[PDB]
This record gives sequence, structure tokens and C-alpha cells, in this order.
Amino acid sequence: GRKKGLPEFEESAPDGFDPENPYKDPVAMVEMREHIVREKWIQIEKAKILREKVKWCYRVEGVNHYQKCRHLVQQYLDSTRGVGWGKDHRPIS
Amino acid sequence: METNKNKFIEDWGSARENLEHNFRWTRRNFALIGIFGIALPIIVYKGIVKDFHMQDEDAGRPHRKFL
Amino acid sequence: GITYKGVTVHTPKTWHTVTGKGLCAVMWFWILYRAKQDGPVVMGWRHPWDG
Amino acid sequence: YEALAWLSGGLGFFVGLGLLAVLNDKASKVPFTPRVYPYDNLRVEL
Amino acid sequence: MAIPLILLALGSLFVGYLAKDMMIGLGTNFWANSLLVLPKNEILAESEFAA
Amino acid sequence: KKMIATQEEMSAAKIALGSRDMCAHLLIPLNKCRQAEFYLPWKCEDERHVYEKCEYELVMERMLAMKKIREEEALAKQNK
Amino acid sequence: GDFRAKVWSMTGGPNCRPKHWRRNTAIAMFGVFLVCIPIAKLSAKLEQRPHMPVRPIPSQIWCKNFGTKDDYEKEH
Amino acid sequence: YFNLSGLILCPVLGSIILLFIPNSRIRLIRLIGLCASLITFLYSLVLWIQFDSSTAKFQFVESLRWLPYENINFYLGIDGISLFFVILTTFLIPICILVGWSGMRSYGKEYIIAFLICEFLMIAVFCMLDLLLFYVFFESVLIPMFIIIGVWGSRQRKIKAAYQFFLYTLLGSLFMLLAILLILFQTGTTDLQILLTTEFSERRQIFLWIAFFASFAVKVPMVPVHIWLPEAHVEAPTAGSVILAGILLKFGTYGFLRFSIPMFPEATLCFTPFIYTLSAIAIIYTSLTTLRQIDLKKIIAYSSVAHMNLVTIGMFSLNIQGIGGSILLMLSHGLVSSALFLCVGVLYDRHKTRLVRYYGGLVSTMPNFSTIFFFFTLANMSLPGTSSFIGEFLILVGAFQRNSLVATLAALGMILGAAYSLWLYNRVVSGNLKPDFLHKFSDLNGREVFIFIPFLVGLVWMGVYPKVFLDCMHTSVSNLVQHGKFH
Amino acid sequence: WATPGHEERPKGYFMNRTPPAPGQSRKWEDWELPCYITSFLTIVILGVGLNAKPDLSIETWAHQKALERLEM
Amino acid sequence: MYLLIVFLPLLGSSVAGFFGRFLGSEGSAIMTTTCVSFSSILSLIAFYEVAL
Ligand SMILES: CCCCCCCCCCCCCCCCCC(=O)O[C@@H](COC(=O)CCCCCCCCCCCCCCC)COP(=O)(O)OCC[N+](C)(C)C
Ligand SMILES: CCCCCCCCCCCCCCCCCCCC(=O)O[C@H](COC(=O)CCCCCCCCCCCCCC)COP(=O)(O)OCCN
Repeated sequence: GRKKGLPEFEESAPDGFDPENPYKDPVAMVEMREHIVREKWIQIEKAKILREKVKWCYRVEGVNHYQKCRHLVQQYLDSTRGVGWGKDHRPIS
Repeated sequence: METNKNKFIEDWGSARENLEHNFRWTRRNFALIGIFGIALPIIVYKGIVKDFHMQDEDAGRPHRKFL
Repeated sequence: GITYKGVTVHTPKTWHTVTGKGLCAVMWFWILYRAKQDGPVVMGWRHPWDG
Repeated sequence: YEALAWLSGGLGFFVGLGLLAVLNDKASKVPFTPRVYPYDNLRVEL
Repeated sequence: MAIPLILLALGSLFVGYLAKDMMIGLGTNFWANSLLVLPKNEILAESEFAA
Repeated sequence: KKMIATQEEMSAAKIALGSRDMCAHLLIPLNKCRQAEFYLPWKCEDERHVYEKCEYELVMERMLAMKKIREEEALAKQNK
Repeated sequence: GDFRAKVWSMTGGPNCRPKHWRRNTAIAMFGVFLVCIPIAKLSAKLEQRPHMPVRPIPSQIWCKNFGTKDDYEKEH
Repeated sequence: YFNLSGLILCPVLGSIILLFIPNSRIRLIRLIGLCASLITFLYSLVLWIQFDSSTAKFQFVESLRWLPYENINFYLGIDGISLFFVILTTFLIPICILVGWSGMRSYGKEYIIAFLICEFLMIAVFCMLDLLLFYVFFESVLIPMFIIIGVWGSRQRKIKAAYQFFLYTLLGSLFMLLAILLILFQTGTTDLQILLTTEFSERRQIFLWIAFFASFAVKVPMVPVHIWLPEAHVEAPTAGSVILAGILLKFGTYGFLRFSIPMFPEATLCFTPFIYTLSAIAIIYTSLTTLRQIDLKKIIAYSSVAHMNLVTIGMFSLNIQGIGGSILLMLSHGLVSSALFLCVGVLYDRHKTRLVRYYGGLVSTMPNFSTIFFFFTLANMSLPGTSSFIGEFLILVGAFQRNSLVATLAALGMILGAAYSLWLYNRVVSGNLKPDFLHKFSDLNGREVFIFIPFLVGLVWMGVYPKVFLDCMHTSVSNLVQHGKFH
Repeated sequence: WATPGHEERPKGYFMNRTPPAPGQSRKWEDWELPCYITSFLTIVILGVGLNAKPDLSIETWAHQKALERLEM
Repeated sequence: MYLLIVFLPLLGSSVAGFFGRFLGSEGSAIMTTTCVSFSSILSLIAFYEVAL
């Protein structure tokens, strides 16, 4: 069987997980790992969406691109500050 | 279809293959083997470890022991 | 064509020398016309009505 | 070995000529003031 | 191998004149997004007149 | 001299940054003229000369200002 | 090429000049045209052109996307 | 409903059936071996279609009890990482049968039996989730490849190649086995999922990681022990030389990506600079060594070493770019090295030289082989649009996310890799012919011109559109890099 | 150009296989059918399998969840 | 129209190199010149549609 659609996943964070003793509960480890990776990919796609928005900005902006898209530039950069598995700046989620 | 394989080639080919019989730990070659066997690995190891240390210094995080 | 004392060369084609001469003439004319029009502009003799 | 000195000597001519440009100080003899533009030198445009 | 020569000859006699105004015309609208000209490092207007 | 017609009227035309000087007001009709024609070097002349006049007058203003400042700087190199 | 007439030479031997090459040339042009028709169809299908032209260009005769990207907020 | 077990059983059935029939009917033996290999390949492709790339948990699992307590058992299963290795090892075997198709009457039924046993065993290695039994199958390939190398190998030095190959996989293998036993006694089970979720002692991970690396630094041609690959690879048959550089070199990297990166995360961080230095010096030294070689086989065997060493730079740089590029370059090398060694094999099976200076200026005589060799050595260059570039550049990008020195040396590796690759190309296919020892020689027949067609199409498919391959692995790679990294 | 030329057939033989006598087939090789059918099945199953398979992955799921979440 | 400019030379070379025997020593040359000439013509069309 299949849902023949998008793979719906539980948005709710899994229960029974303690940051002080993660290794105590093994059965809850894998779904917490999956949830963390899914949230990281959500952030990655948000950054990609902002990149697409500035992509479409730069064409219409013309010579004076700084004037009317400066607000979106900061929005795109702050997303790129906490990106996934990247440079030395590791986000603390 | 097999090549003629003239005699003046296989001797040099085997000499390149059988070079293991010519090694007597000469001092100049001993220094040559030692430098590229130890020093360059040590120099590059210091390079990467100090690159990591300088990267971590700017972020302010304490340096990993890196044993 | 003809030989001087052992070397003979084919006559240059009519459709080559004629075009070469005419095109050299027209580029000379273009150069001289450009000199007539904006010659003083690049030599500082007169500015292109901007001061 | 003789050809090597030409590379050092040739580059020596350029840095020697490069040293001459340093000693000439072309930067401070501008006949013009720095450019002025409206709207705070295009601060909103930058 | 003579027609391309003729085309390049007719090019490198008028292309420069026909392109001088339309690529560098002291503020032409030909590089809206292709080039970014810095306001500070913009020695074009002062060059032609102060030289 | 100062501005007369800038900001949104200037913004409407894709004026190159750095080409927005004090007397860039007449540059906008000029740039419609360039877009109107097929960028012919010889077809449009009258509208280009006024912009070169703008730039040329600005260039004399700048050079005379710097000649003035050099005139006071000449007094600075006087050790009695 | 004494022996070179025995090799297949996928792109052509030393001096091939086949007996009937003009017909092969014509069928080659026909094939290139037939294969570049779908390329043209795809190109006309995907082309944004965010800005409207100043004067009517030979475009917008097969391209329908013109001024469709001046809405840079609903972008995925 | 095609499961993982049928794929494993197909080579077994092909081998058992092949032993029943006698050796007089040689055509039946080759036909049945090729048919079994091809149906296994088709089954592997079918398994690809029904692969869920969204979930992080493992695909089809078949559990067969091994100990009476169900403490440890055959736990088969594929993921984003293991699937493509299974596809590649199913794809290479029919090629192996097809290259030596003409000489089958000289080899016999032992040759196809050995190759199908290798296919079975290599499939069992990649798609299983029991750490101990994976070790059993991990060096279980000793016997069949020992037979393949020894029985049909060099003239008289075949004995020494077998011994060096067999000796290099003993001390490190059993030193790994000691760590296997310590892990089994400490935790209690060898199930991979259980072992991932275990608190190992901080001082303990160093010893276990060192023991694991010791047995993987021999399969992956690291600096200390990599001299076996050139000698034992020249002194090897062409079909045994196309899986030795096609699959066996993947065991070390895959073992690193399975039982080393997850289980020992902070040990990986603490040992990161050392691996970087080893890989960089390996790349540089191998690049400088391979440009003064006259053996027709080692010239690309060293290229294989360089590529495998470059793999570890981004494989050990914990990153989605680094690991993804690692597996992409791994598949790319598994194709390109296989193609290069097939080209060397066809060159050798006509002239029987095993040199480089004998061949020269044969482009006027074998143009098809010239084009095919150019394309293969062109892919070895890592051109964009070819297989190697996407993966290798992804490795460079991922490593430069972490460190800025060592992988610059990795990139400097290709400043000479491309150079000596084209220089090697120009030894053979360029210049004037020398008909003093090249009297008669032919071009590729119908078999070996069609054998490269899958290689060509796979290479271009890697080069121009690698999204489908990256699509199925981004879940597994991201899960791998984030394991034991709570924050 | 105007002249038709010479060399009635291109030089060399494809795959070095000598052409058979007229009226006889090419005498397909013993592995020719088993491997050509394998290639045909692989091509078709990749063509219709990799495209008819659902586009389920983490890129598209993250895309949908990023579109739905950015609005708030 | 705009995709054509970059693929006419590629396709023409591909066919003239895979089947250079068919087109001979002159047909291949003339067809490559034809393909690149129409590529340049569409390049001029693109120049008018983009520059002016
Ligand atoms: C990762 C790859 C990315 C794509 C790269 C493609 C670049 C082209 C690759 C092949 C280039 C041709 C090199 C072939 C070997 C060169 C020497 C040779 O063997 O040539 C052959 C074949 O010649 C060829 O070059 C044909 C090969 C095709 C060349 C055109 C390639 C076009 C397709 C590739 C690009 C397509 C566009 C991009 C695809 C997405 C025979 O030449 P003859 O003229 O017949 O000489 C006769 C020999 N003798 C005198 C001894 C009798
Ligand atoms: C000499 C004659 C050779 C004839 C070859 C064909 C003639 C054309 C020659 C050009 C070369 C073509 C090579 C294939 C290039 C494919 C490029 C596009 C691929 C692509 O991205 O689209 C995918 C299509 O999958 C597919 O269906 C691709 C099928 C390709 C089958 C190739 C089989 C190669 C087998 C090699 C095995 C090697 C294994 C090594 C691990 C799915 O795209 P999507 O993600 O958007 O999904 C769609 C969901 N709606």
C-alpha cells in the first residue's frame, strides 16, 4: 500500500526524549534524529526560497537593485547564517 | 598478431619491475627517504591542525584536543 | 603567364585587384570624411558644442 | 643558470620601475576634487 | 576564403564608429544589468574634458 | 548648481549608478531618445551635446575647486 | 592510405568522398531540421523575459511569457 | 513483490545449476552464466524502482536467525548508500562474463562459477545490517578472488601476487575482528541499529576506531599499504582486474560510511586531521609516481588509488556535500576505472605486451577504440558533463566547508591528474606508427564495441543529470551526518 | 560538387565483421539475443519506471512545508 | 528560438562526426558552415531582441 502522494510526516516532536540523557532511551532516538533532520531541511528550503526570491528580484531590479530589495537581502542572509551542515557557524537548534 | 617484442626492451622493463634489489641505505638517500616519510607528513599535519585552531579561535569555542 | 628567365607567375585575377583598389579608395574616402567632420573634436581645435 | 638571472633581472627592472612609481606619488597630484552626487552621494542607492 | 576576408575588412572599418556611441556614450543605456559601474571608480566624464 | 528633477522620475529610467550627477535631469529624455533610435552615432546629435555640456561644466567646476584648494595648499608650504 | 582503406573510420577515412554524398547531405539537413523543431517548441515554452520590450521585437509571436515576473513575492 | 532475498539467491541458483551440467557442452555453461547474471542485473534495477527515498529507516529486511538466542542474525537491508553499490556490483558481473567470452573454452566452468560466487558474496556484503556477519562476508571474498588471480594470472609471478593480496588482508582483518569481539561483549548484540544507539566510553572509541581503520586502510589504498594494488592488479586477469578496482576498493569506503562514521562520531572528529594528511600525501605521491610508469596496467591502477584517496577527504568531512560527492565519485570511479581496465585488457589480449612504449600511433588503424579510449580517459579527467566531475567537485566543496588547507592539496591533485592522463593518452593513440613489431592487429568486434555502450550511457547520465541519484540518498546522507550530534 | 565522386561504399567494415553473402542473415551471435533483450528491458524499465514512480522525497516535502510555514 | 543558438553547432558536429562517412569530405564542411551560419543569424535576431 501507498498514499500515492506527499509523504506526510508527524510535525509533533517525539515524546520521551531528554537532552541530558539522550542515550538512555534508544527507541526514541531515531525519530528525534529524523525530526531534527527534517527541520534542518525545512530551514534549507526556506533559504532556497529566499534565494529564488532574490533571483527573481535581480532581473526586475535593474541598475538600482539596492534601493527596493535591501530588506529581502537581510532576510536571505539571516537564513544562510543558520544553514544545515555548512561552514564553522553551526546553528544551535 | 603478437608483437615482435625485441630483446632490448624486456630487460629495462624487468629492471624497472625488479628495482627492489638495488637499495643499500645510502646516507643521502636515507635523508631523502626520511624527509618525505616523516617531515612532510609532520609539516602538513601541523598545517591542518593549526588551520583548525585558527578557525576555532575566531568563533571563540575552546580548541578540541585532536589527539 | 610569362617568364623572365625561368620564373613565371600567373596573372592576378581581375576580380581581385579591382575590388582591392576600390575598397582601398572607399576606406581612404571614409577616413578623410571622418577627418573633415570630427577632426577638430579629437584635436581640441573645437569642442562638440558643450561649453 | 645564465638564463635564470634574466628572469630575476627582468623582474628587477619592473619592481625597480615599480619603485619609481612609488617614489613619483601620482596619487596626490589630482587636478580634481572627489566626485559629489546628490542624495548623500547615493546613500539610499547603496 | 575571400568572402570572409571581405566581411572582416568591411567590419574593421566601420564597426568601431558604429559602436563607439552605442556602447560607451557617456551614460548609454546599454549595460543595465550586464555591468556595474562604481560611482567612485568612474573616470569617464572627467577624462574626456580634463585630459 | 543643484537638482531639479530626481528620485522617482530619475528611478523610472534605468540610469546607470554613477551616471546620476547633479545635472542628470536632461539625461532621461536623452535615454528615451537612445532607446527610440537604434543607437545610431550620427542620427541623434542635438540631445547629446547638452549632456556633454552638463558633464563639461561639472568638470570645470571640479577642476577650479581643486585649483583653488591647491592655491591655499601653496600657502601651507611656506616656512617663513 | 594503402591500409587505411581497410579501417571503418567512423567519421570518414583519409579521403572518402562517397559516390552519393549530396543525398546524404540533404537527408542530414532534413534530420537536423526535424530534431531542432522540438528544441524550438521547448524554448518557446520556457522563456520568462520579465521586462516588456521597448519596441515590437520578432519575439512574442511564439513566446507568451512577457512581464510575468514583475510579481517577485509569490516565488517558490 | 520482489524482495532482497531473491536477488541474493539468483547467483546461488545460477551457480548450483551450472555445476549440474558437464563441461563438454561449453555453450550451455556460458549461456546460462550470462543469463543468470543478466536476470540478477534486471532484478537489481527492479529493486531500484520500489525504493522509498523519503523515509530514513532501512528498506526490505530479511532476518534469518544465526545464534540460538537470536543474539546475532543475518539482517539484510538496503538504504540510500547501499542501493547504488548493489546496482553497480550487479551491473559489473555480466561485463566480467562478457569480456572473456571468447576464451571460455580455455577457462572452463570454474571461471563462471567463481564470478557468480563473487557476485553473490559481494551483494551480500553491501545490503546487510549485522556488524559481525558483515565482517564475515567482508573478507569472505579472499577465497574466490585468490582462485581467480592464481589460476588464471601472470606467467610465473602469479604466486607472489596471490600471497601479497592474501597477506595484506590478514593482520588488519583480525585486528579489526578483535574490536568486533570487544563490541559484541560490551554491548551484547551486533545489530547495527542497536550499536548506533549506544554510549561508548570516550577512551574506548579511539581503540575501536583505530582497529576499524586498520582493516579499512588496506582495502582503501592508503599511504602505508597500497603497493598491492599495482602489482597484484597487473598480475591479474582482465575480468578479475575490472572488479578488483570496481568493487573491492569500495569495501573500505563503504565500511567507513557504515560502521565507522556513525558509531564513533567524536573519535571521527579527533582523528580528522590525520586522515586529511594521509589522503593528501597519498594523492600527491601517487600523482608524482604514476607519471613515470611503463607498465600498461599500473598507469591507471595508480589513478584508482588517487581517486580512492580523494574520496576519503570528503567522506570524512562530515557534510551533506562531502558524503554525497563521496558516493557519487565512488560510482563514477567504479565505472571509469572499469572502462579503462577493459580498454587495457582488449589492448593486451591482441598484442600481449603489457608495456606502454610498444603501442604508438594506432589511431589510423583502430579509430573506434581511439574514440572510446579518448572518452574514457576524458571522464577520468573529471570534465563537467562527465561522471567524475560532479562527485569530485562536491567532495572539494564539502571539505572546503570544514578545512581550507588539505583539500586545496586535493584540488592540486587534479592539476597533475589531468596532465598525466592526457600525456598517457598521447603515448599510444598519437604519433607515427611503428610497423616493426605491430604487423597485424584488428579493432573491436561486435562484442567489445557493445560492451562499452552501457558505460558510455551511464557516464553521460551521471554527467548531465545526476539529480536522480542525489534524490534517493539525501535522506540517508543527512541522517548519517547528524547521528550523535544533538544540540 | 557537380561531380558525383567515387568510392561507391565507405571504406572498412563496421565492427570488423565481414558482410555475409546476399540472401543470408547476419547469423546473430549466441549471446546477441540474451544481451540485446537485456538492454531493451533495462532501457524501457528505466524510462517508464523512474518517471511513473511518485516524486516522493525530502526536497519536495520540505518545499511544501516551507511554503506552508513561511506565510505565518 | 533562443535554445537553438547553442545546440545547432553541437548537433551538426555530432552528426557530421558520427556519420562523416555519409556526408564525405565536403558535405560535412558545408553543413557545419550552414548550421553555424544560421546560429549566427539567430544570434543577430537575439541581439536585436535583447540589446536594442
Ligand atoms: C565527459 C565527456 C563530455 C563530452 C565530451 C565530448 C567531446 C568529444 C569527444 C570525442 C572527440 C573526438 C575524439 C575522438 C578521438 C580522436 C582521434 C580519432 O580517433 O578520431 C576518430 C573519429 O573522429 C571523431 O572525432 C568522431 C568522434 C565524434 C567527434 C564529434 C563529437 C560530437 C559529439 C560530442 C559532443 C556532443 C554535444 C554534447 C553532448 C551533450 C577517427 O578520425 P578519422 O578522421 O577517421 O582518422 C582516420 C584514422 N586514420 C587516418 C588512421 C585512418
Ligand atoms: C549508441 C546508442 C545509445 C542510445 C542511448 C539512448 C539515445 C540517446 C543518447 C543520449 C544519451 C542519453 C543518456 C541518458 C540521459 C538522461 C538525461 C535525463 C535524465 C533525467 O534527469 O530524467 C530522468 C529520466 O529517467 C530515465 O528514464 C533515464 C533513462 C536512461 C536509461 C539509460 C540506461 C543506462 C544504464 C546504465 C547502468 C549503469 C549503472 C551504474 C550505477 C528522471 O528525471 P526526474 O528526476 O525529473 O523524474 C521524473 C518524474 N516525473
